[PDB]
Parts: sequence; C-alpha cells; structure tokens
Amino acid sequence: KVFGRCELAAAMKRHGLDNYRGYSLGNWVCAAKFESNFNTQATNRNTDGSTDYGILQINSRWWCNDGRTPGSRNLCNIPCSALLSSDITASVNCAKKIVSDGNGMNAWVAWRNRCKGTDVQAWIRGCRL
Ligand SMILES: [Cl-]
Ligand SMILES: [Cl-]
Ligand SMILES: [Cl-]
Ligand SMILES: [Cl-]
Ligand code: NA
Repeated sequence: KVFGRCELAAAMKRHGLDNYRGYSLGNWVCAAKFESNFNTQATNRNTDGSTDYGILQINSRWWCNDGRTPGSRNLCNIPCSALLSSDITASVNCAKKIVSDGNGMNAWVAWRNRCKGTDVQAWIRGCRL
C-alpha cells in the first residue's frame, strides 16, 4: 500500500509513534518518505546481503527473518514479509524496538542524512491529526 502523507501520519499517531522515545511525529513521516516513499511494499537489498523491508526499511541482519541473511538475528520476532503489510502494526512495533536500541533514529541513515536537523513538522503540516 502507498500511504498518503497525512494518512500515514494518522496511522503512525494511532500506533503510538508521536514522540515515542522523544521523536515527534514529523520525524517518523520524514523517515518513511525517504526510506520508502510511503510504500509498505518497498524492499531493497543491502551490500552485506541483508534486505530492508517496508515503510521504514527495516533490515534483516538484525530485526526480522527472511530466511536468507546468514548469521542474522530476528530481534523483532517476525518474518520480514510482515513488514510489507498494508497494516503498519508490525513495522511500528519493530521500529519502537529499533529506536530504543541506543542510537535513536540515527539507526535510519536516511533520517540522519535527510530529516535530522530539518523542519520535520513540515511533514505533518495541514493534516487533521
Ligand atoms: Cl513534528
Ligand atoms: Cl536468515
Ligand atoms: Cl495501519
Ligand atoms: Cl535519542
Ligand atoms: Na534476520
């Protein structure tokens, strides 16, 4: 599913991401925009053989099982295919663990490089939230 910007912000707020671990909602919508263009079905292969999955491009080396990343963990305890559902529950729950891992949303390189330090509130401007 390809989410609308305000549509995603609302689903994200309902699932408890607004200021989760101190990160305002616009950070999460920004991250989704540049990770996946709001597409739940986005997948991307990494150089190390792992793959990023879903709206927030969660990686198979640490967070989900896809059966093809040797020596990897499944810390969110889910198949990576769950991260591609039009229901973003799996992705949000896993992102809560990821953002809690020590480095905040720096875990998302696209957030560090494209969202961090910017006016992220722009990503939720105009939405009925
Ligand atoms: Cl915000
Ligand atoms: Cl694996
Ligand atoms: Cl949802
Ligand atoms: Cl932090
Ligand atoms: Na894995």
